[PDB]
Amino acid sequence: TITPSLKGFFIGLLSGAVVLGLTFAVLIAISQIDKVQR
Amino acid sequence: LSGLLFLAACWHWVYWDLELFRDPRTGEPALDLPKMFGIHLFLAGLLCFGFGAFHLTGLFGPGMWVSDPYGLTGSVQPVAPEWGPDGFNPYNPGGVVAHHIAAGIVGIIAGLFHILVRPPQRLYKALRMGNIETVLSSSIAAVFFAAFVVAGT
Amino acid sequence: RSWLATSHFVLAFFFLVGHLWHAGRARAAAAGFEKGIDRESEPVLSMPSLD
Amino acid sequence: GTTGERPFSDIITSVRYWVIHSITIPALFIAGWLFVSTGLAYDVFGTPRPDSYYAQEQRSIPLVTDRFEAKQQVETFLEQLK
Amino acid sequence: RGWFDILDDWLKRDRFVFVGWSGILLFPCAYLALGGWLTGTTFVTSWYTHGLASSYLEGCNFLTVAVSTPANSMGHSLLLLWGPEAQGDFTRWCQLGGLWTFIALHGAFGLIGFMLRQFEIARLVGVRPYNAIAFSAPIAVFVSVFLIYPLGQSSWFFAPSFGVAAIFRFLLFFQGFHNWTLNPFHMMGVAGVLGGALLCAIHGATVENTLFQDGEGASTFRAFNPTQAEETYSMVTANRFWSQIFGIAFSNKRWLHFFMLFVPVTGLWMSAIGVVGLALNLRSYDFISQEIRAAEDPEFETFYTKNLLLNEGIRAWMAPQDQPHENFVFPEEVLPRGNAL
Amino acid sequence: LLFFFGHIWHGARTLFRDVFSGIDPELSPEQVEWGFYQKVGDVTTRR
Amino acid sequence: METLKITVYIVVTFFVLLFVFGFLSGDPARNPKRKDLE
Amino acid sequence: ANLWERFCNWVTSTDNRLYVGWFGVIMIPTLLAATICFVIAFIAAPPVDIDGIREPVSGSLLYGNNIITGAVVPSSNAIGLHFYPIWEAASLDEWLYNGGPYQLIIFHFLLGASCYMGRQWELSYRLGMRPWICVAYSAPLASAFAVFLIYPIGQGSFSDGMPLGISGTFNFMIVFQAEHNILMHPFHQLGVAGVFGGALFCAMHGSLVTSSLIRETTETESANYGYKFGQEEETYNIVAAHGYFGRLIFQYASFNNSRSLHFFLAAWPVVGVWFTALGISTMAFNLNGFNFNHSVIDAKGNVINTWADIINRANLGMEVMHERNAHNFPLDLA
Amino acid sequence: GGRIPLWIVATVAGMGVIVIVGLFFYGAYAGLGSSL
Amino acid sequence: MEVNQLGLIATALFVLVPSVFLIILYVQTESQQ
Amino acid sequence: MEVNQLGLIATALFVLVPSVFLIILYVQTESQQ
Amino acid sequence: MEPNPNRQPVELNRTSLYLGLLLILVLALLFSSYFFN
Amino acid sequence: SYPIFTVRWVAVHTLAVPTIFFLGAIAAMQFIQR
Amino acid sequence: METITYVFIFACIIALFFFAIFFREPPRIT
Amino acid sequence: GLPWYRVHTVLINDPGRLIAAHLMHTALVAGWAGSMALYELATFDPSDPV
Amino acid sequence: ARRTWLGDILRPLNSEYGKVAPGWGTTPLMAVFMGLFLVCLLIILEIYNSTLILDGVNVSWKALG
Ligand code: CLA
Ligand code: CLA
Ligand code: CLA
Ligand code: CLA
Ligand SMILES: CC(C)=CCC/C(C)=C/CC/C(C)=C/CC/C(C)=C/CC/C(C)=C\CC/C(C)=C/CC/C(C)=C/CC/C(C)=C/CC/C(C)=C/CC1=CC(=O)C(C)=C(C)C1=O
Ligand SMILES: CCCCCCCCCCCCCCCC(=O)OC[C@H](COP(=O)(O)OC[C@@H](O)CO)OC(=O)CCCCCCCCCCCCCCC
Ligand SMILES: CC1=C(/C=C/C(C)=C/C=C/C(C)=C/C=C/C=C(C)/C=C/C=C(C)/C=C/C2=C(C)CCCC2(C)C)C(C)(C)CCC1
Ligand SMILES: CC1=C(/C=C/C(C)=C/C=C/C(C)=C/C=C/C=C(C)/C=C/C=C(C)/C=C/C2=C(C)CCCC2(C)C)C(C)(C)CCC1
Ligand SMILES: CC1=C(/C=C/C(C)=C/C=C/C(C)=C/C=C/C=C(C)/C=C/C=C(C)/C=C/C2=C(C)CCCC2(C)C)C(C)(C)CCC1
Ligand SMILES: CCCCCCCCCCCCCCCCCC(=O)O
Ligand code: OEX
Ligand SMILES: [Cl-]
Ligand SMILES: [Cl-]
Repeated sequence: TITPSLKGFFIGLLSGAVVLGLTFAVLIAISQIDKVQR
Repeated sequence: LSGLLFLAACWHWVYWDLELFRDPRTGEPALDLPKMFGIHLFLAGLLCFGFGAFHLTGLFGPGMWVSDPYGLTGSVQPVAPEWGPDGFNPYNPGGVVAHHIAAGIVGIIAGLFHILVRPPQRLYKALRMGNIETVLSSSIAAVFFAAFVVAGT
Repeated sequence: RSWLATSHFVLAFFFLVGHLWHAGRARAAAAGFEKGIDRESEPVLSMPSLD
Repeated sequence: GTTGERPFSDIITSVRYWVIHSITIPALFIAGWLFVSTGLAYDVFGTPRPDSYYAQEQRSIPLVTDRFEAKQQVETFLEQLK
Repeated sequence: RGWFDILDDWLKRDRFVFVGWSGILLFPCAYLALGGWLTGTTFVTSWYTHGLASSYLEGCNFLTVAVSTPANSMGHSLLLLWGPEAQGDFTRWCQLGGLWTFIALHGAFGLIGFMLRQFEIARLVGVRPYNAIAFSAPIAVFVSVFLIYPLGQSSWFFAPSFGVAAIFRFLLFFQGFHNWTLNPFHMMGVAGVLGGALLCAIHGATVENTLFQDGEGASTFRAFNPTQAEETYSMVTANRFWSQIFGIAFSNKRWLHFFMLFVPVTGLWMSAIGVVGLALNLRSYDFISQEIRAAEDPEFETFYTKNLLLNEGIRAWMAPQDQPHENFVFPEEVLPRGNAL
Repeated sequence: LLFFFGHIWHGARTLFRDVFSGIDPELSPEQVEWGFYQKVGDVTTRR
Repeated sequence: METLKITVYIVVTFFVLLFVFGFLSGDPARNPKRKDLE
Repeated sequence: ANLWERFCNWVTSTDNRLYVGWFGVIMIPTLLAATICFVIAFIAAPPVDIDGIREPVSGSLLYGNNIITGAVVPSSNAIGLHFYPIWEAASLDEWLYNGGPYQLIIFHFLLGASCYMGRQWELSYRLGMRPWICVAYSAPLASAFAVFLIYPIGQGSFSDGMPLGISGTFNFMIVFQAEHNILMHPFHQLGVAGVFGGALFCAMHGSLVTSSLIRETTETESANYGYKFGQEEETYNIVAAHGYFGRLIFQYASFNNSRSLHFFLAAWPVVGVWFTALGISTMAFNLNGFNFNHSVIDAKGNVINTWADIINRANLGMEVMHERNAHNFPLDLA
Repeated sequence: GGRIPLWIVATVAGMGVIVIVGLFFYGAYAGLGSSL
Repeated sequence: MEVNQLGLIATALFVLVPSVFLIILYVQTESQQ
Repeated sequence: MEVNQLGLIATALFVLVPSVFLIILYVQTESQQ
Repeated sequence: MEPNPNRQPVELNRTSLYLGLLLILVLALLFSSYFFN
Repeated sequence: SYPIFTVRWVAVHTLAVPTIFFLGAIAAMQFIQR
Repeated sequence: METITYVFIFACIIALFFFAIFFREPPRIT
Repeated sequence: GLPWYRVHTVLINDPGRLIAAHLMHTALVAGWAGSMALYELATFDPSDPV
Repeated sequence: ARRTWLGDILRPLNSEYGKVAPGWGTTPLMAVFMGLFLVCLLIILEIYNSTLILDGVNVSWKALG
């Protein structure tokens, strides 16, 4: 049985996943665009 | 046990210079810490699983202390594992049995992995796995985590 | 009375700090070491050790 | 040594900086001012207005006393204000 | 190069504000803690959790605003925005005190991130990690006071509320209920803090008054060059001065500066240990011998017994409003009071 | 709590073993100068 | 008590006079660098 | 040389293990008197009627105190600001009952500590140093003056000076908060900034120098042996320390000038403590901390409490309980 | 670059900060939180 | 005063054990070549 | 049993003071060249 | 029995002795009141 | 030749923009009557 | 006993002061 | 020589003596457990669990 | 160095000092397992804390009957 608190836990887990994933995707994209010249 | 450990300590102190502690290739003292971790994890998992499956269950052992919600009729009883969601309820003793069974099995498997598979070079260098002090650091971390948990419970 | 007493205690104290500052500096400047210790004639280096 | 960003003094003594910010700074300040003067802050954060701390004849504080019913308790207090 | 290595390059670029891998944790968490404090102190009330006004919008000033702890009935709930208490309602979350746990948690993780920043920068520039090591004292204080103490008490309600006056109330509560001043761990903390201030002042002044003359200016600051190899002040003269004034003096600069690290750090750690004790009401409240003597002999009085009377007054007069969930009603006739006051 | 301090101390010793007795006497000022390297502490990124 | 009072007055006067006459005895010249300060 | 010339040379000699100097000629006897009387009183003095109501308070170890509770008790409120030397008493028994040791001790101590500051100046002059270490010392000394002399002068009695003991100090602090709301006074807030920041900067400076020590030793030796007393070269790399701290915050928030750095280290705590001393010395004349009691009111006129009102409840508890037998009238006016 | 002198910028900004703080103290004596 | 009896030995050992540790180390340092 | 209270500290010090004296002497002998 | 090559001499200089004795004695003075209670 | 938008720009503005907004809000609060 | 203990510790500290001042290891310039 | 706070670093590259030291610590801990249990048995009064 | 019977038996277990797998090896798998472990810890903490409330899971002494 999916209790309201279990639905809320899923919401929090997915929100954290989105936040972290967007942060890392943006960082990876920017690092690829603006590289260090060796 | 204390006396026996004292005698063994004397023996190892005097006969410190054992061939087992030397690298076969260079003759320098060396410990293969990754494989040591695998071995000790396998042993720990075996002991955890045995504690859960035999002692706490009463299959071969006394069980554990259990009581009613108002602490009026506590006694040592065998406890069966609780595999459902209530097994993660801290107040359900069956969860303790189930945890030690499952975590012990996981320890056995992961210990086999850490015995058989060498660390990635990236991690070996990052965590300085050639230096025993890295083990001291991470072990201290695990220990203070456990101490906080037991204080809380 | 409170306003006047507090204000002028503050002023009197900071002016004591001023006396100490400017008197010490005047002595040091008259003697010639208000800008620091001369490296080649450090007075303590010519004194006997305390022990 | 500097890391290549334009100097702050150079930026803040430049005409273009102030062309931009003589617009942006007042706009944000006015946005905050209006956020308060239109009363939207009260609604957003749930903060009582001066006339909404008590019922007319009430002197007891609306304290939350149940963990899992706290939302409903607050809503009941708000209704009792009416 | 692999994407991990490219990302490492970008994170460790030399720029006005260093980012680093630790930055990914530090900057969002520190920003959220600071922004939450400013937001709560500006707009958020404490009416439903404490019966208090606590924001500029309600009329408080910089000294009286706070982000107050959640209600005692919340227990030690994390009070997540999506949690079962607020249930995703932002306004109700704010009214229930979710901002306090929000600030405390994002701030704790921000402290972790900042210490990681100390480690990372030290490693990159090739210095030893002692600044990170010294930062352990602020972290120990924060953990002990804002997490362990409330976790040992009934709920987050009794943790310090994030505000000036709220912190003052925390001090006075600790005096009244814990007799915190009598605790030897707080005493060692006091020694560490005051001795650290003493060392700071005395060392600064000694350096500035044993400078060598390395220029013609009457303002002596321009006579130092960061790349110079020579000491800028006379250790020999400073040692002679303090030996003759105070009896002892430093003679080893490395020991001097390590001692400056050691004193305040150790003091703060000791205070943290004391607070861990107070989390369980494990107080240094009384001296049993003095209590036995005073109970039997009504002419025996010491500053210790006087302070106990003060504590009893604090408890009786502040509990009804400071602990509203208890519903204390103390009839006037039961309040402890001296003559005429 | 005390063991948290122990973790910090021994982890720092592990990661900074090479400077436990002090920093390089030859430490290049350019490695700490701002803007000299594109990447902090990587001489391969000299500008 | 009178003897104690007189003794204390004499002692204090002794030390204070030492202070005053000592600082009058050419104190500014007692430094390591420049004596003739007038 | 004549006898006086020889004596002056000895007094001002820079070769004495401990410098004497003309300030020292006053400092030594006064500090010895204060110390001897304090030790004897702390161990053996009988109870003292601090509040002048014939209710003696026991301060000494032999009369039932321990190290934490013991104290030399301030002189009786019946004496007020009157000068109470031994010879003003009919007997030592009366002197002790009325708390004369406190006056003897604090007066000799304040005079001796003033002379200690002067002695710092004087020896700096003899050694050819710059003169302002004594200025640094003026901060704690001002604090001592505030709690032992200024507050008693303002309040009209040495019985309100800080007791010479640990628990006595706590009593002084609590009553002070009850009567002046010192926590809400900006000068004490500046004092807290001064001492918290002093400790912070102490740790920061120590840690930065220790982190930038130059390698001169092996891992089996203390790094402290890498510095030799009196060596010409600097023992740490300030350039590296600046690189680290400037990247920790940002370049222009870090000192690259050691002289500026050490001046800041001196100035922060010293100024903070000056201001806190002034806080005590001005609350001595009853200019108290901020009072926001009932500042927030609703539309009808109901009082909306704030944390300041909670503070006020605590202060009321302290006020009603302190010196429980001494007040006969409704207002505590001093 | 340096079209508007930095001393002018600093003076004007300081005046603005002073005005804001002064208004806040005026509020201390008026409206909410004034005790009246 | 009715103090904890064990306080005397507690204090004595608290002082003596660490102090003697330090004294041992110092004297054996002094005696080294 | 109602023993002399001071017996504990008497015995402890009787053992510790001479023992530490001996230990100091022995260790500083061992450390000599 | 070949000697162990990992042995190292240990040291405590006089200043360290004085500092340690001060720490110990002051801690004793502080905690003795609580031990006696 | 300097870029306009950088990490420093982002940090500066994350602090500056809300600061002006909040200062406007508090200024407005000064004129609230009970 | 408690008074004796307190005073003993204090007297030890004062003796320590004496030795640390007058029997210190002398600073010696290189 | 080694400072007092580093004396036990002589074990870092000496696995056998590290095992010896760990054995000594384990022996001390086990001995403490036994001693504590015996003291508690000498002092415990089992006559009223209620 | 002394050879012993037990030492000879245990020899193989301490013969691969310094041996590593190339590059990243199993690091991604380790990362996945770490994420799962962290999520499990979060779930257990929320259960103990009453932030996650599940049917049939009563976090109280009354779980004893
Ligand atoms: C069906 C299988 C099963 C079941 C029923 C259980 C059942 C249980 N497990 Mg086990 N587990 C299993 C399989 C299983 N396990 C497997 C396969 C593994 C992998 C090896 C584990 C690994 C594991 C761990 C690592 C832990 C458990 C724990 C538990 C217990 C949770 C209740 C509790 O007291 O939490 C109490 C603990 C928590 C709620 C975790 C708190 C996390 C903290 C807050 C993180 C931060 C700590 C950090 C130091 C910061 C502190 C700062 C602070 C001072 C302010 C319970 C007996 C926990 C336990 O032993 O509890 C006593 C525990 O810690 N399990
Ligand atoms: C490094 C940055 C960082 C960190 C460490 C935290 C940490 C925290 N935040 Mg803060 N937060 C951040 C950034 C961060 N936040 C940002 C940028 C914002 C603005 C958007 C917020 C806004 C915010 C709010 C509004 C709240 C928090 C809260 C919290 C707490 C609970 C978080 C939680 O349970 O997540 C759990 C989530 C995870 C552990 C992520 C797991 C990710 C794995 C990979 C997911 C795996 C399964 C998943 C289903 C993937 C599916 C894939 C596929 C099926 C599609 C915690 C202290 C709460 C709080 O403070 O309560 C008082 C709260 O209410 N945060
Ligand atoms: C598993 C735990 C563990 C282990 C094995 C080590 C091992 C080590 N530590 Mg680490 N350490 C730990 C925990 C641990 N530490 C913790 C928890 C802390 C924080 C308190 C520290 C803080 C620390 C510092 C600051 C330093 C070390 C150092 C060292 C090394 C030398 C130690 C020595 O010679 O002491 C010799 C100690 C003595 C001769 C006397 C100590 C007396 C203590 C203070 C009081 C008595 C304690 C009592 C007898 C035992 C009760 C313990 C019980 C309650 C747990 C050694 C490798 C040193 C190092 O790295 O050297 C290079 C070093 O400088 N450690
Ligand atoms: C101030 C905190 C702090 C600091 C500065 C360090 C610093 C260090 N640690 Mg230690 N560590 C800590 C806490 C800390 N640790 C804690 C609490 C644990 C768990 C017991 C560990 C466990 C640990 C291990 C096992 C190891 C280290 C290692 C290290 C070193 C390498 C850096 C590293 O691994 O980062 C660790 C990274 C972090 C601490 C940041 C984690 C951020 C998390 C993922 C955010 C999670 C948010 C969460 C989901 C929000 C929801 C919770 C909410 C609902 C309550 C370095 C000396 C390594 C080492 O010594 O190598 C030589 C090593 O092997 N650490
Ligand atoms: C999840 C997601 C999105 C993550 C992505 C995050 C990300 C990567 C972001 C990119 C960067 C980004 C956009 C920026 C974030 C912007 C931003 C503002 C957010 C964080 C803001 C915030 C919460 C924090 C700001 C607060 C902050 C830490 C400031 C502290 C400033 C402060 C008061 C410093 C004290 C300065 C001071 C002068 C101290 C003196 C100390 C002292 C005396 C030192 C002694 C000393 C000094 C020397 O000098 C040397 C030499 C030596 C010897 C020495 O003794
Ligand atoms: C060289 C300095 C030596 C003196 C020591 C300084 C005493 C302490 C001063 C501290 C405050 C500094 C006042 C500036 C002292 C000073 O010299 O100012 C001048 C300085 C540089 O100014 P310019 O860019 O004009 O530089 C001209 C250059 O060409 C060379 O000077 O300006 C700044 O740094 C202010 C920018 C505020 C930056 C705000 C950024 C916010 C970012 C938030 C993220 C922060 C990082 C968080 C880390 C976790
Ligand atoms: C040889 C031998 C033997 C014998 C043995 C024995 C008899 C043993 C004993 C042992 C023991 C009998 C042990 C003991 C131990 C103990 C310990 C190890 C202790 C510890 C302690 C501590 C560590 C403490 C600490 C503290 C204090 C003091 C105070 C408070 C705080 C604390 C808790 C921290 C036998 C015949 C069997 C067999 C053969 C061989
Ligand atoms: C919480 C939260 C969040 C976040 C938020 C934030 C991030 C915010 C921020 C905010 C901010 C960021 C704000 C700010 C403000 C500021 C202010 C309000 C300021 C003030 C200032 C002042 C008042 C000052 C003054 C002065 C003086 C007095 C003197 C000197 C100068 C000066 C100017 C400094 C989110 C979204 C996630 C959602 C959930 C919840
Ligand atoms: C620069 C700077 C700054 C700022 C400053 C400021 C902001 C200032 C202002 C100032 C001012 C703003 C001033 C003013 C002045 C004025 C005056 C001085 C006036 C006078 C007047 C008079 C004398 C009058 C008289 C009269 C009478 C008596 C009667 C009727 C008629 C008349 C009105 C004519 C800062 C710190 C940020 C940074 C650094 C730089
Ligand atoms: C470790 C990184 C953590 C990041 C967490 C980011 C949190 C963002 C949360 C914003 C959405 C909140 C969900 C609101 C709806 C939930 C209502 C409910 O079902 O209970
Ligand atoms: O002597 Mn001590 O304390 Ca000053 O206020 Mn009134 O007099 Mn008593 O009463 Mn509150
Ligand atoms: Cl009182
Ligand atoms: Cl009266």
